[PDB]
Amino acid sequence: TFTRLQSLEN
Amino acid sequence: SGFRKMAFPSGKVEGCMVQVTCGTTTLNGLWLDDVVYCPRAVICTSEDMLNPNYEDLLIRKSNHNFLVQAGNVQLRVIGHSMQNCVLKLKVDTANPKTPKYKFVRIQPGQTFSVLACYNGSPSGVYQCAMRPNFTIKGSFLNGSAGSVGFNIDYDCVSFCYMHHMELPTGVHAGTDLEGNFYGPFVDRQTAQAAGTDTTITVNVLAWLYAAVINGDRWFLNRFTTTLNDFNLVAMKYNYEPLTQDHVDILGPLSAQTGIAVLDMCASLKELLQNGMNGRTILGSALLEDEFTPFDVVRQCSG
Amino acid sequence: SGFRKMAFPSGKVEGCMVQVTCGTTTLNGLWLDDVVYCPRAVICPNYEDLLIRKSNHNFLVQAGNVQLRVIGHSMQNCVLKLKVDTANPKTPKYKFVRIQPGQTFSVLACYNGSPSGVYQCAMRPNFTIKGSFLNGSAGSVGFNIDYDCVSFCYMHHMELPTGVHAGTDLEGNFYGPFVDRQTAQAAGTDTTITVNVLAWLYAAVINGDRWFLNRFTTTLNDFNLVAMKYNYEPLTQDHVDILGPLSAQTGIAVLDMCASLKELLQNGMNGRTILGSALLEDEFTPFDVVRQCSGVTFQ
Ligand code: NA
Ligand code: NA
Repeated sequence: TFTRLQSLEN
Repeated sequence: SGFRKMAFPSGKVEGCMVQVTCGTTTLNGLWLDDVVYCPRAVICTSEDMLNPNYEDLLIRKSNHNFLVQAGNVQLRVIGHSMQNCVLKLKVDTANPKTPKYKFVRIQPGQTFSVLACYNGSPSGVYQCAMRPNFTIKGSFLNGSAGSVGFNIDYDCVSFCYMHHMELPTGVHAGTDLEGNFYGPFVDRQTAQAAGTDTTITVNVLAWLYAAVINGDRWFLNRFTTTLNDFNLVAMKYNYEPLTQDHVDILGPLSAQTGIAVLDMCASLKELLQNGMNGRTILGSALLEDEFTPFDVVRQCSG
Repeated sequence: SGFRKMAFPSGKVEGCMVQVTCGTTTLNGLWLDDVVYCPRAVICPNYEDLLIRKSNHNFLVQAGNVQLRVIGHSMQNCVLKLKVDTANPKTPKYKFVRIQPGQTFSVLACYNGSPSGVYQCAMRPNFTIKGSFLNGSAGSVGFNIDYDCVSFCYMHHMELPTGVHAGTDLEGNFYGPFVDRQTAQAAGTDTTITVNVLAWLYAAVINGDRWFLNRFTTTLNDFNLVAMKYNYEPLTQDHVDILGPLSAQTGIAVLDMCASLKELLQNGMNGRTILGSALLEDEFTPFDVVRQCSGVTFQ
């Protein structure tokens, strides 16, 4: 986990 | 008069926002002069985000592995380097919209405006504060990394925050524009927890002064307190301790209103000890702590 | 995640703000194409027999250091229109709109023609806005962005004795029962924007705040009868429809949420908070919640 680097995939 | 959670106009920052893609990963970059700044997380392999070795990943990239788009224009990357947790992409074109700017590392309790962006385009602007636990309570979705926080008190844009990540409680962590994280956090998806947050006492007091300036007086009392007695009450409520520096900073507001700082502290003590009695202050039923003494003066400057 | 009072990005508007000075009065103007819009009070009783006596060189319009040549002037309701010899090269795609009570918009507060701050407002049901304005802020503008189009909906004029604010649309029609004269004016009883409260309860659920949900469901007539008693705006079938997207995305029907809101009205918050607020928030529209919780972007 619930620890997210908030980039976007695809 | 009136009192609102006011952000700085975002235009000077909108003109700097670009989209950065490396491989399958996209986020926002900040295009200032001939350098695009963005979180180095963009070079992660979308598979190893628990323990990426960013130095190893970066040396395996070529300039042509980075896709930077400013509107319809694609910018040519001609070099790349890493400063702490921020990647610096040298491009062959200086941003003609670059404002006067500086990078500043702020202290907990300081406020700033956030321009939340996705795919290099702005979604909205709101006001935030660096929490005592070095998180910010933002509004961010996947793709928002690289959004920045800033102040523009004069003509100079002060960049103080670049967004990287969301923690399990839904608060957010990021770096200054030199890539140093605020707080003990790292740009890895390993489990991380924010420490217990506390209320920014000096900001609450500034906001109480803002309320008096706007005509509120119901929460005033005839009492004064010592700094140590107040601090004993404050810690009982998870409030930050008040220092003599804070008392000095509150000077101008105490002078403008004629209410001594420790007299207002006694008001705060009574509000903590006895609650708010279903009443409101400046339209809020809880004590607000994301306006600084400087914010109050600026918004209540006649 | 998270939920903030979010304004639209203000860059498209900042490029239109100019300083307008006539005599000793200085306020803000909005430079769009080759016309500058500003409150007709910059001329100060009897506005026509004061504008006719003005030449074009009575109006000092300044964009930064650049002086704009005024080649004509005209009045529309409570706004003054100054024709200049150059179209603003930064003019965005825009239109003028008149908004309804309950709808929200971003205010760009300006002084001496210079943008100073931006914040998100709601048109109160009594046609005031609860703004933050100081002297010299007249001519500040409120707006929304739909896709790539700027919708100008408000121009600021004055502050009422109670500290709330009044203004016009960009066609000079005042919102509410007000006039642009130095006379004491009252507003009329304000009410709570029920549809926005429901939208904000949906935002709370989207962010995992859900203690207030209850098993019950009410009807629009049962709810409106109780809502009226507490100075809450009635809820129409139109308000129910625009909440649809949030109702579907959360599995909570509007009338279900209304039962929650009806209990919050009659029973209070029991010392708890919702999205970090201890009172019911009513300055988020349903679309406001969608654009923020789905990351809608503008250009
Ligand atoms: Na006191
Ligand atoms: Na219910």
